[PDB]
Amino acid sequence: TRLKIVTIHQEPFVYVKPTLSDGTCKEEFTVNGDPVKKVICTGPNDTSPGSPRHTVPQCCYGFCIDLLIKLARTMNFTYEVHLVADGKFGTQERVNKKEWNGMMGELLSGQADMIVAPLTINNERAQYIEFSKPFKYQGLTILVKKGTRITGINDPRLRNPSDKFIYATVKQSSVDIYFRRQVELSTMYRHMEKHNYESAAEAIQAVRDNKLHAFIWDSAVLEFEASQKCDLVTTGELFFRSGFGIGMRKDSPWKQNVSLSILKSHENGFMEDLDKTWVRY
Amino acid sequence: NHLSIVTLEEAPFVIVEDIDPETCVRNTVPCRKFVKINNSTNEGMNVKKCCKGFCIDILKKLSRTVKFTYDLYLVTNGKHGKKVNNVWNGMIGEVVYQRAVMAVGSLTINEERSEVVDFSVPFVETGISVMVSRGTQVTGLSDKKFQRPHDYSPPFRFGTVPNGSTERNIRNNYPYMHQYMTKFNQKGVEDALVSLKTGKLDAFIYDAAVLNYKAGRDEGCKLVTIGSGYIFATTGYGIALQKGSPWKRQIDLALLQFVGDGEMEELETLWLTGIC
Ligand SMILES: CCN(Cc1cc(=O)n2c3c(sc2n1)CCC3)c1ccc(F)cc1
Ligand SMILES: N[C@@H](CCC(=O)O)C(=O)O
Repeated sequence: TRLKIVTIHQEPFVYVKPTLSDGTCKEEFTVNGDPVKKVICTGPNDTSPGSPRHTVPQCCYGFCIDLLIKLARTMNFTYEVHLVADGKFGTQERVNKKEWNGMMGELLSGQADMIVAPLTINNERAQYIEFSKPFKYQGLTILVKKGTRITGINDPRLRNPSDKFIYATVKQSSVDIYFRRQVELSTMYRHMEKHNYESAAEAIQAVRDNKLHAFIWDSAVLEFEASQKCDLVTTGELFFRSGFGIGMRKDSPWKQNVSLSILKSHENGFMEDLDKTWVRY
Repeated sequence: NHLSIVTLEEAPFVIVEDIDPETCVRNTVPCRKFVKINNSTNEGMNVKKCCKGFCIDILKKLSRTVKFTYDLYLVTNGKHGKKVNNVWNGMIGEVVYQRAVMAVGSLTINEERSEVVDFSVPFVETGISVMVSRGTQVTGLSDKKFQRPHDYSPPFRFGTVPNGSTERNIRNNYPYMHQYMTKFNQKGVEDALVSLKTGKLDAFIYDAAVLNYKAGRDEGCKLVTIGSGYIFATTGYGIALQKGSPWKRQIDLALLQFVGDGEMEELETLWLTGIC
């Protein structure tokens, strides 16, 4: 009964770093002087799409790793962490047959028993998996280079686009799902499907490099990025609100106790402390 | 698929009105309330009333999408839900003891209630907020004025409305603050707001969604929530269903669909916006 946990690289929720030469993780401390809890997470090294993937042990830490450690202690389970083989969160695509990719596919195929990541709760995924009660409430916003003038989601450069102002999201993500479903955003969706990125880090870098004019993504990630990279800014408020949850198969025997532990952590200040440690500052 | 549903009045989530001169019209739905004939009898009458509000519009949308009809009634044994001598009263109790298939209203999701009922996904964010007169200097629930109140001359005067999720959280987390506060218990939100406005109270600690609505509608924008609407012990309002309910799957998916297609945002604009 050793749980296979799947995660994804996504600062500040999941930091991914190489192990030291001896295969251990570098000893680090917060501003509070408390040791940083780290876990060994196996995963492929960064490679282009359609290439062989070579799996190696890596170091994982962050909000979601601290949360996993607390759940494992409370519910008394052991685990092994791995990074999603295709590097994606997960969407359902047509192959008559339909298949889930990313962490969604891994959980549904039994490659993982639990998704512990900044995984958006939405109708499309809830039809197939069980989400816990949310551990974080946030939404969608837009990241731009300081000096770029966007009013927000209703900016004409977004609603009536051209090849002059390039905006995108991350492929096979909840944002991709949102824009594909909402017919009112179809003009935006068609522009984005031409420029979508393989990962949030690549998209953030492209904004810095002036290769991407606007990146549409999770506010919990974009506000953290803007607070560290002062050449980047978020534009406006949230145009949509969504929460993150733990993902499990519908027949999981841990489902009720995962949600009770999450509720206990919201009520006793534990989740607020994690938020202050990782997501704020 | 004709379901017994329980609610509780708490504006703007659930608003109760007298029936017309003799059915429910406009954006209202029929809701009944058991009213005693006197105090020397168990005899009473179900009084036909009309219900409206943010949670009622959600119920109307769920009834249509999930395909059920309902008999809506107002809880008379307590309010939201409190475990007294290990027995649940209020909306939670109605669901636990199978008098209602579900409870709809300004019902806070918390750990102890989740052990006895299943909750839907949250449809509104809530938790604990602190209401004060504009300018009052408090850092949050951790402020020394709240944690160690007798360290101040005169001590800070603050209270909540007892027996709900807020008092339960305060009792669990801050034992001293809790025993101190009880002398400042408010009968309801309306009494608490009058006590604040007239300087008989320094702070009112209550449900975040209600406080943020009240601060947004305050005459003269005098009463505000600390930390620009900061929410402590974040949770949400959820529909309470019986453990193992066959309705939970469809209710959860419909709620997520309403959020996703903008229907939920339309209801927030209709019921929860304020000038402040
Ligand atoms: C993370 C804190 N949170 C607030 C929250 C979270 C959340 O996804 N949503 C959503 C709503 S309203 C809401 N409120 C509309 C769209 C999704 C919470 C935590 C524990 C709960 F049992 C319930 C809620
Ligand atoms: N919404 C709360 C009632 C108000 C409160 O105690 O803050 C509950 O369900 O108990």
